[PDB]
Amino acid sequence: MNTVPFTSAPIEVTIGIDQYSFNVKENQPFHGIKDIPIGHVHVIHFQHADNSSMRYGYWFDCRMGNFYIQYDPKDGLYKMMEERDGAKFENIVHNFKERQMMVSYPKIDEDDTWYNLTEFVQMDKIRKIVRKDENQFSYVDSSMTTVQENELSDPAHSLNYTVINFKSREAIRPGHEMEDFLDKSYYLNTVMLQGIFKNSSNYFGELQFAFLNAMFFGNYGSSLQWHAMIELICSSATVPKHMLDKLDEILYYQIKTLPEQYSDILLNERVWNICLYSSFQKNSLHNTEKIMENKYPELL
Amino acid sequence: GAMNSSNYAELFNNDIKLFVDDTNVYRVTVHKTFEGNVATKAINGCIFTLNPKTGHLFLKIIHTSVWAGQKRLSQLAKWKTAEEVSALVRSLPKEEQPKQIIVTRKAMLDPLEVHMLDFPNIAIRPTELRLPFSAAMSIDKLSDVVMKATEPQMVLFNIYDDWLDRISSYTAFSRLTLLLRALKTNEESAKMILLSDPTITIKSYHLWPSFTDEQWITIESQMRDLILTEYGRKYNV
Ligand SMILES: CCC(CC)NC(=O)Nc1cccnc1
Repeated sequence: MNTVPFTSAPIEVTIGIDQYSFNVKENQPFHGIKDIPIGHVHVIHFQHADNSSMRYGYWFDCRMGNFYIQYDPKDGLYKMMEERDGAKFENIVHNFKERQMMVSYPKIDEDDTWYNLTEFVQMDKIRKIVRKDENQFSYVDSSMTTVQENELSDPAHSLNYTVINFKSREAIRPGHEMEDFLDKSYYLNTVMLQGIFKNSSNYFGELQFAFLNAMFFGNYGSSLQWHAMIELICSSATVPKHMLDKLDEILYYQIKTLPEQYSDILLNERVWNICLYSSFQKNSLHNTEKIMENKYPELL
Repeated sequence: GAMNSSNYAELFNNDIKLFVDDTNVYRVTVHKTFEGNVATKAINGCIFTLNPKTGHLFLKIIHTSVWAGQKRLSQLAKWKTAEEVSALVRSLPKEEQPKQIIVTRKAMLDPLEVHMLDFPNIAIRPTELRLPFSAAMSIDKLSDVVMKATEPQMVLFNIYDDWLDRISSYTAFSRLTLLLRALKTNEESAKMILLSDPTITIKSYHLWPSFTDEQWITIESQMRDLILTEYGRKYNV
């Protein structure tokens, strides 16, 4: 089990850790989060009490370093940092634990929710989407635009998701215009899976990461990416059986986790109705279709 | 974006543009089978591609053989239209290629956009105008060349005959759409109007009769009357 200590909490803030959260008070004696499960990526995220504008946060993997949070009064935010002095770090953490100055990552044992939302997500791929190589962790916030959004402005602060565009020369083979536009299997399997992602695990990891950035930061471009990657599969007549089975599970847990009150802004009516009811895979997503129909039948 | 009443004069500026109408590409007769089921028999069709400034009409004739063994013909027809129009644009010298293509039906937007990805700078636009180009097959000479074709073929016409010698392209387009609107509303009446006088003939190289300016005003009045009439006959007014 791993730990992310906090130097202090000088400003009132709601702190997220994965799918959990809690409001902390100005200068309330908070020194971090312990018992964080090893083996998964994690995200620690923030919404200040005084400006619920700009949710922001850090993706990290505790296996890659000792990380802590420290508020910066000049830049006005909680910053993640790496402590390279391992002895200094273990000493700080042990003192904070002894003084029970840390909340506990509250994983219920029956619960595979986080695993299921991050099954294919890997820090090395996050770090390619979010470019900042001097750190082992990755900052994301509400306002960051994607490379594709920038095409349609600061490149250092962009989300470099893989660009998907159904009306593009990459998507459409000369001479198969109608075939490739109505059945996107070529673009899914040859262009994206074999050509760019190499395997479906990397594709599912980017899709899962885009969902989580849409849900935790309200990042609009990430929501667009999540739906495009769903729609590309649902609009392909030829998809490996194992990918459809896994997609159904992936989407099931995403819909299960989504705040009921945000379904109006994080779910695209057109894509979901197309995917569940008109697409080639309309009959292939049984778990996802059942939870959608029972939880958000208005959208459909 | 879309072409409508507010930006109508753009049709007659000096940026090359084409209308594309696909309503006569896939044409059928519906009939009963020996067993008393219903079946369709395709007949020859045509893409109606028109430069509204010059009158140049690129009639791409769609022979029934192109449907043999194909499924979902109404959907294929839109893509075949987009395939033929993109072939026409490639066929034309760079300085003759259009800077915009206006499709008369919104279901042609995605087929055409996808076929024209090689031409990112040609704008593909819909329109809110309800244009009457479906009535092109009421022009006898166009219907004849379509129905006599035994293979695919593109025939070139000027749909304005020599009118531009005497009138502007705005006035020429207005006359054309009035004639075609009339032919669409009541073909028999409209054709009676156009041909009732045997002394006014259609030149061999023309589509419409050789009316004097004065005679066109009479004709145009008669076509307005017809359209108004039918509108009452239809709605009882
Ligand atoms: C016969 C099939 C080919 C490929 C679509 N069509 C074609 O060349 N069509 C065309 C050519 C030139 C001018 N206008 C239209």
